[PDB]
Amino acid sequence: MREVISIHIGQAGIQVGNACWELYCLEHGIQPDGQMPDDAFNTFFSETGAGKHVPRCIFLDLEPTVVDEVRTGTYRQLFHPEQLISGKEDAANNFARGHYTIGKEIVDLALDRIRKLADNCTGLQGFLVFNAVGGGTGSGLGSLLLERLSVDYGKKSKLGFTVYPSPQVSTAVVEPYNSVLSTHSLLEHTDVAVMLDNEAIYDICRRSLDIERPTYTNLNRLIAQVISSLTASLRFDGALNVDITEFQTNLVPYPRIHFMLSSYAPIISAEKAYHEQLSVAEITNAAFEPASMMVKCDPRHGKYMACCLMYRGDVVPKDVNASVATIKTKRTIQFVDWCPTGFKCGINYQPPTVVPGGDLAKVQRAVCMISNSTAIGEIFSRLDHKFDLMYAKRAFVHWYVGEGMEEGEFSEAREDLAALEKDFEEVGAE
Amino acid sequence: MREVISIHIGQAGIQVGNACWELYCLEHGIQPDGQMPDDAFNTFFSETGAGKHVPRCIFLDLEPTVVDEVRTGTYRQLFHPEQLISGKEDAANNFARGHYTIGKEIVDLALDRIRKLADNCTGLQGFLVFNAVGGGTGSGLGSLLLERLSVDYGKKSKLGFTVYPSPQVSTAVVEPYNSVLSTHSLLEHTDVAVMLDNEAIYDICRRSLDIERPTYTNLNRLIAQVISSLTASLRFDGALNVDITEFQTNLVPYPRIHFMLSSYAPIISAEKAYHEQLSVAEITNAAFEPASMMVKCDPRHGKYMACCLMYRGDVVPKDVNASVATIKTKRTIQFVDWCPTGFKCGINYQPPTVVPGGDLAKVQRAVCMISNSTAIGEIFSRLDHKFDLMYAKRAFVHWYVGEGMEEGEFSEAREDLAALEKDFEEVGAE
Amino acid sequence: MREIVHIQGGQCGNQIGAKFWEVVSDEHGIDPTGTYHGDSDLQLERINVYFNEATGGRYVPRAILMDLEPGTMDSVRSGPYGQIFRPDNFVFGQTGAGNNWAKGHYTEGAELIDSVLDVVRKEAESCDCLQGFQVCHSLGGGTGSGMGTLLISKIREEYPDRMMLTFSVVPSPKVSDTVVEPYNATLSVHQLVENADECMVLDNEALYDICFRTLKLTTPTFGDLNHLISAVMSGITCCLRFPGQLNADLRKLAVNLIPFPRLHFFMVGFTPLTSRGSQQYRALTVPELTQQMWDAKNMMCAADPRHGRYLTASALFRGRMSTKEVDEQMLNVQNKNSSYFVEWIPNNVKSSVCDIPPKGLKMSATFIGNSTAIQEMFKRVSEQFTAMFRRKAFLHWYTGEGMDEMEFTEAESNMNDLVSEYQQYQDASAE
Amino acid sequence: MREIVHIQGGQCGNQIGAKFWEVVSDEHGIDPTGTYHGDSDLQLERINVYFNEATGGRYVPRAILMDLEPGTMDSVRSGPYGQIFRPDNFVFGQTGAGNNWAKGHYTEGAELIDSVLDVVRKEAESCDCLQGFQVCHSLGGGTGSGMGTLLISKIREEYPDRMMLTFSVVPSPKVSDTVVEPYNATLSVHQLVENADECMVLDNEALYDICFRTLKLTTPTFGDLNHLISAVMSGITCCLRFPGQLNADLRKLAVNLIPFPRLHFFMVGFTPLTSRGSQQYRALTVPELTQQMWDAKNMMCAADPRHGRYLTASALFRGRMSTKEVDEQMLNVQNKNSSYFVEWIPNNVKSSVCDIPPKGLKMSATFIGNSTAIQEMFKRVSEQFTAMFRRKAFLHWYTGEGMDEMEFTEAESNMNDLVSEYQQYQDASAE
Amino acid sequence: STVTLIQSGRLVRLQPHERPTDSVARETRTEDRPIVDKVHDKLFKAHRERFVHKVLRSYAQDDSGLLTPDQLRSALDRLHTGLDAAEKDRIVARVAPAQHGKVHYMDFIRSLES
Ligand SMILES: Nc1nc2c(ncn2[C@@H]2O[C@H](COP(=O)(O)OP(=O)(O)OP(=O)(O)O)[C@@H](O)[C@H]2O)c(=O)[nH]1
Ligand SMILES: Nc1nc2c(ncn2[C@@H]2O[C@H](COP(=O)(O)OP(=O)(O)OP(=O)(O)O)[C@@H](O)[C@H]2O)c(=O)[nH]1
Ligand SMILES: Nc1nc2c(ncn2[C@@H]2O[C@H](COP(=O)(O)OP(=O)(O)O)[C@@H](O)[C@H]2O)c(=O)[nH]1
Ligand SMILES: Nc1nc2c(ncn2[C@@H]2O[C@H](COP(=O)(O)OP(=O)(O)O)[C@@H](O)[C@H]2O)c(=O)[nH]1
Repeated sequence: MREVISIHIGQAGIQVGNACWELYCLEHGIQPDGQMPDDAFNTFFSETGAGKHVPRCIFLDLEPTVVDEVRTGTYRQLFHPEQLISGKEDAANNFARGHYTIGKEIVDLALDRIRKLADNCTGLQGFLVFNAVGGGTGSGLGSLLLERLSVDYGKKSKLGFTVYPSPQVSTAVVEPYNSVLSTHSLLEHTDVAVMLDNEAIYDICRRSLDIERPTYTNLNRLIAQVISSLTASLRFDGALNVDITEFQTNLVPYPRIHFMLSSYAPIISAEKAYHEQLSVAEITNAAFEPASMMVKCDPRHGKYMACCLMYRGDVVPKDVNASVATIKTKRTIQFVDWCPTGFKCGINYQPPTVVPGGDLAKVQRAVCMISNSTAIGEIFSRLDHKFDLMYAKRAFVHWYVGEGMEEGEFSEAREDLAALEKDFEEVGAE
Repeated sequence: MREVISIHIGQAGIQVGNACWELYCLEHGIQPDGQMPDDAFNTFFSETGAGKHVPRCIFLDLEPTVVDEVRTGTYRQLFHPEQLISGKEDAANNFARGHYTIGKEIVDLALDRIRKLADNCTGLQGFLVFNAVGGGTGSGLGSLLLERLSVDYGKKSKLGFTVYPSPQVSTAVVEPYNSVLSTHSLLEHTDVAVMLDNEAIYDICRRSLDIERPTYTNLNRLIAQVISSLTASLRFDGALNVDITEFQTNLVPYPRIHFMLSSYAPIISAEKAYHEQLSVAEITNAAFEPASMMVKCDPRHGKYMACCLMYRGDVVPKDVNASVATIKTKRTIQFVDWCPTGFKCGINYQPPTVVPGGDLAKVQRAVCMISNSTAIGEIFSRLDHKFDLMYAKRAFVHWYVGEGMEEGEFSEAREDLAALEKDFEEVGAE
Repeated sequence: MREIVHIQGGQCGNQIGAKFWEVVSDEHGIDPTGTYHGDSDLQLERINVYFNEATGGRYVPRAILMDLEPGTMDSVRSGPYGQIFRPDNFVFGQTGAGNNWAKGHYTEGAELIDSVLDVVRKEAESCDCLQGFQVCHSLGGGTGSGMGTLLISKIREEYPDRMMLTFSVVPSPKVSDTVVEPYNATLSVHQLVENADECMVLDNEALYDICFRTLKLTTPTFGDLNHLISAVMSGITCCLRFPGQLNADLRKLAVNLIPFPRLHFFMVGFTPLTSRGSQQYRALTVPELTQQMWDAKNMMCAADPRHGRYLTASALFRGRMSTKEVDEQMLNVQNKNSSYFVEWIPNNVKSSVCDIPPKGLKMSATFIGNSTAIQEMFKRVSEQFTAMFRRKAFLHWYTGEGMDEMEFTEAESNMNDLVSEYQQYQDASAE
Repeated sequence: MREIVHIQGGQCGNQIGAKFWEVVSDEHGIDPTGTYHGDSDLQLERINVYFNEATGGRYVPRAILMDLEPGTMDSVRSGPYGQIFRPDNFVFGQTGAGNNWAKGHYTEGAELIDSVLDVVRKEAESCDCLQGFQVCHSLGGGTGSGMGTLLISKIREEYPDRMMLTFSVVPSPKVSDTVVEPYNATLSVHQLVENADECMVLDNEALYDICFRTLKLTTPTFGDLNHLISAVMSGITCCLRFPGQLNADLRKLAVNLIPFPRLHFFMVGFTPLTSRGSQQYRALTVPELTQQMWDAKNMMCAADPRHGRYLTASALFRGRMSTKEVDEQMLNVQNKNSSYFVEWIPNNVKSSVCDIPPKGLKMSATFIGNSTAIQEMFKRVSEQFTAMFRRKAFLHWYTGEGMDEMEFTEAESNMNDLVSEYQQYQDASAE
Repeated sequence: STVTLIQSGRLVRLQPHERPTDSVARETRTEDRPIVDKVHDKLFKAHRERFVHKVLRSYAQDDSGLLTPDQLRSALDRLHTGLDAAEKDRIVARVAPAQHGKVHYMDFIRSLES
């Protein structure tokens, strides 16, 4: 009844989808074979007559390796074989390759399977698109799929949990290029975009989980916990329910401004757990700590516009109200003048389930804070000069041209990002 | 509800805090794990929802070894991990190191945790600061933290249980230097400063406890018993309850004159126990004996200004009045002309609890005599010559200068202890 | 399922290809008779990248062996892994090119090039999807350089979009093997600039330096040099063949390495190269691997990176490692040596991670540097070419094969323009 | 978590450092292969002070070995605990310094000092917190003294605030080994006064006297003297590594010991040093250890304390003892020998207690005394240096290594100024 | 409960009956490869080696490192590998006792290190 269709595009999307679906299977008791030994799974799983539960997900990639690892691993009997869609040639970190030449047939088949999945959903809260801003497959094919979804499905809420390049550390070279292109693409298609940075999540793991060697599996586990906290209000009942439609209506002040900082709390290992109270006020403060942001962007530079809090576990409205009052009275946290409330609290009675073999401990309470704040303009400012530093010399431009782009596409994307900067400045200022 | 925040700075502060918290746990029945099998613990412990009682204490030190001994000791699950604060480099018996260069970040974090702790207290009777005048951590960091507390918390009563260097025996060489500096500091911040000397407590253990080889554990156990006698009226009820706020007004004639001799009675081992009557009159006379002073300062040279008696156990008020009347009629005990009353009696119905493995015996009665007397200026007179003898040659001055200190500070500290000398002379005078 | 067609050209190219195919057969558990004997499913995951299955369990390399004299591939067949190759893929002439690029490209290469393209097309059509062709050969030799460049041109004409990867053994600076090395290298570089999408420069003297200083071998035969080259050629494509935490194909490396089409020449290095004595004493850590990667001695090209500036640099790591450690290490390297990195590129490092290390190694890493230091290599070769061309020494050998004199001038002009590109982007300032 | 970087210099310094690391590994239960076999949590509690954890369970000492000839560290590596050290920490030249301080500080130390500082910086940057550096070497030798002074100067420039501790084996009074010992010592003392923050003075003949009069040994090789020095070097820092009832770090010892910065030379002693015969006949009491500690023979320094005056004296005890006992004993010593103690310092005792005694001994005590007695040692070194320097014997080698002849006058003047400091603070009166 | 094996880029999807199921947890087979990868990541990537060594030594009362297989299972549970009982049994069976549970922590760590 409250079905949400999950799309995982690119290596990053698929690798966070592995963690997400492991988390969902653990949360709903679904064994990796597919079936579990009510109807809270309907948001993410559709049950067949035999009793087997198949997720409403779609793994899209132009490279066979990442999807084939899923086909070979433990969750080989869980996902639908045709739902796993694999290309033949990788996009090679080329937005043009993933958006104009290789991505066409792949996204056509993706729309076909998405249509089949939506036909199996009585309701449809929306789409959860998990991709990687900064890679040809994630950026190009993800943008193409988002455009097609906006064309056909229309008003369905598409929540894009994008992973943007980190400020200083990075793994690709043309990452600013395809990041700017994908940002121009998804500024006008996704309904709520959530920013995530590998540097920020590495910092979170190093400080809070005390992992000196964090890895992609740990990052994806944290992201999966964030998304599970987001969707907990759809699957488990609780006081102050939040809906997928309600996230926008409480978070997106203007259509252009829909990019979101995310912070989960508490992030504590098994060793350091049960050593502090971890009460509601403390975990709310931890969530509002700038160091707990999953984006390398200091909120102190900007001003919060909206803050949606998702509480999980033993949380009471007295406690959430007191915590939010303390946060408001805190002088470090600064809100815009035109949003006096700026807070959307939603509680859920289901504590976050702990993945065995993960570093997170079993905490009876959790807070997931998703904030629309004008500080996020800083990361766009960083990418805006990282892109144009190369684009002044037109470095790697011939690569993008070879697969059917023009200098005009780069110019328009960069102009749109500058306009987004101007819009952020305008909304932040009085 | 009548909470007192405990602070322990430096090796001596933390090591007397070990005995103090062992004693408080034994007195309130709190097991080392954190929980006990009404509301008398609230003064020293804050109970959590799980039933675990965590002490309202803060262990501050720039050296990691002493705090790590606590973190690994039996009391590892009792104390709060963040409450135990450990530095990186020791003050190296340098007041400048502990007050100007290394101590800044540590004291900032200390005030952070102190603010958190004081938030969890409905009321706040005061602070109990246990440190070591005669070492950089105790002197420098302790003085800095006392300044911080005096400025921000303000009118909360801070009781500084300071240990000054003994007249002849000592373990440090720059001990006169940093002792003069820290006395110069704490003359203006602490509200009641309790004087202690290792030589005096060693003599007490040698004659009364018959310990031919006294050690720091025994000294700290005696100090802890004294402090428990001080705080018994906050946690247990009894006739003539005395409050932390009552101590100063009953004991401090003038703002600068707030240094106080402390003397416990009885100090008897088990073998000598139950072999003398230990009546109220006899234990009072023992408390007023010169040898029972925990500071190497003969009371006979000076005159008592005020004497506050804390009785614990089966004590009847006529017995306290008869004993104190005999004390007044005694010729050896001499009061100032301007304080005819000079006595602050306070009884309590809880006999002193005995630490297993200690030397103190289970005595049904106990007296802690805390006296303001003009005699105590003699110890400052000793240090005032110990200081200037070295300062004439400016030995070890470069060490203090290197960490941001000046000749003016040494000169001003010496001036201020000379001022304290004149103040004690003037209070003694008619 | 992204197939790579291997081509070996000339004596040096054939020997390097034999070593490389023996290394790959070891890594995929293929015995010299072609049967799989690995006892690991990871070996057969992506064996199609390099091999085709026979009627039985036999696996035949997708390799094409080239020569104008049969002796070199007679030795190749007599080698330990000479029987894996399909005998139809051995294409030989009868009179070898006398270290004559003209003979290997125009006169004697013309007859054999038809058969070479037939074999290449037959191998490429069997591919489900074709990543591209990798050609191992040596600049400064007749049949190798000439035939390899001719085949590269033909394959570029037939399959423009497919990748072209080249492993060229550029003549060594200090000691020259043959006299006509500057002529052959100058003529071959001109073809490789226009045709080859991706090129790796190897120098025998640099390999001697690395095998004598790091491996500490005192009498290294050509087998050791071919072994190091084969390790590099395996590590460059291990991401195609094994699952990776952050995988990256040849096209991805080319996109992240090549800023402008003409600047596709790279110097490569492979880590960890450890002496037998210090094998136990060395610690396998990501910082140690990165430190050995960025050392100038680790480069298999004669030019040292210190003189030039790194335009780009890819690092393909192998092993179960922390992506945080990898990214932090190379970010720290960039920050420390920012003088040696180009300013107008915010990030000059392309990190790739594969989960399967080479056999016996806990961790490894191949480094591919696009740096302006290769400018001095080209400059030296041009200094030799000009000295010989001014007096037309040995020029009649090329002239009598039906090559115009103007072709030498055109090749040298192109090579000098490439040098100008490298210098201009070395000294190019942002804004 | 307060680390110490150990450095060994010269043959004597390298041997003493090897013995010291053997003793420390014995104390921490580290077998020569690096694995922990101590069966005590406290041993691994602070093992990071001296060691770093390797890829496995192995622990590598934070030691750096310097030499100009390879034979000494070849013997060190062949020794019982030679395999614990990292091979990258062995820095050697090829031609040893011919007992020439000029050769070890100017000509032959100049090239190797870059590698030495590189290894030192690598070891120091890995430390979370750095207490400082300790350099073990011998005055009166070429490579030892020369490279020790040069490295100490370099490290002082790099890390001015970090502690610098030196264990210098001053040439013996009566029987001298090499001819140029007074020259080398005079040149080294000038550098040690300016750079090293804290310095221990040791004598081979003083060690021989103590080992024949207290230990009553028959044939004491250099190994026994090195063992005694190693015991002192462990006992000086056992407070950092083990919990103590009254702990004191190196900076605390320096602050309480050094009245004026240039007077930072100290004589050390270890107790209880008992003969094998009188092990049962002696009784381990704190008064016994104090009586042995204040004996003139217990000093490892040739200068006898009786002639001079004790400026300061620290005593670091190890074992379960009464702080009252220790304090009373040392106060009684000061009162009894008040004539030998400086008047204008009311307390000349810095007593520290650690809770962990050395293995085999129930309790121990190390003594570090700053007394004006070492004035006579510096005076004797001057009486030799002047005797040779008045005729410039043996001087032409030093002149030929590129150090000016005025430098000898500089060094002698500075050392004589230090002598003047010791004498005037010996005869200084209060008020 | 079929197992999908990718041979030369295509999915074989072999039946469970054909697989021998050696019950050793060998990383060579892709069936047990994720298990070994998880154990390696938790032991080395996530946990500090000093902490792992301390945990393993704690169960070794003899201080010689000789740990029983049951003690190894308890150590893995304490280290939070997250494996099932059968997976932990296979990871323990990766090493073989010498005389009677004589496998030591250094041997086990060497087995799971590379
Ligand atoms: N947070 C996070 N980011 C990841 C993870 N895996 C990959 N990424 C990011 O994803 C980016 C590349 O993803 P993809 O575009 O899908 O890579 P691909 O599958 O080879 O496709 P192309 O790069 O377009 O050719 C990299 O820059 C990484 O920063 C992951 O597990 N967690
Ligand atoms: N009564 C008593 N006094 C002690 C004890 N431990 C140390 N002291 C005294 O405390 C003084 C020094 O205290 P601290 O400043 O804390 O020593 P530290 O922790 O090493 O810090 P710094 O000396 O400043 O480097 C010494 O002179 C001792 O006289 C103890 O256990 N009991
Ligand atoms: N690394 C390596 N280089 C070789 C080998 N054989 C020849 N070379 C080098 O390759 C260069 C060119 O020779 P080559 O191309 O094989 O001659 P061709 O076959 O007649 O064209 C010579 O300068 C040799 O130094 C080999 O087995 N390994
Ligand atoms: N205690 C001790 N002293 C030594 C040892 N070997 C040499 N010495 C003394 O150290 C002094 C200086 O020698 P040294 O500086 O090491 O010579 P160098 O290495 O050539 O500079 C000599 O006079 C020796 O008497 C040893 O093993 N132990």
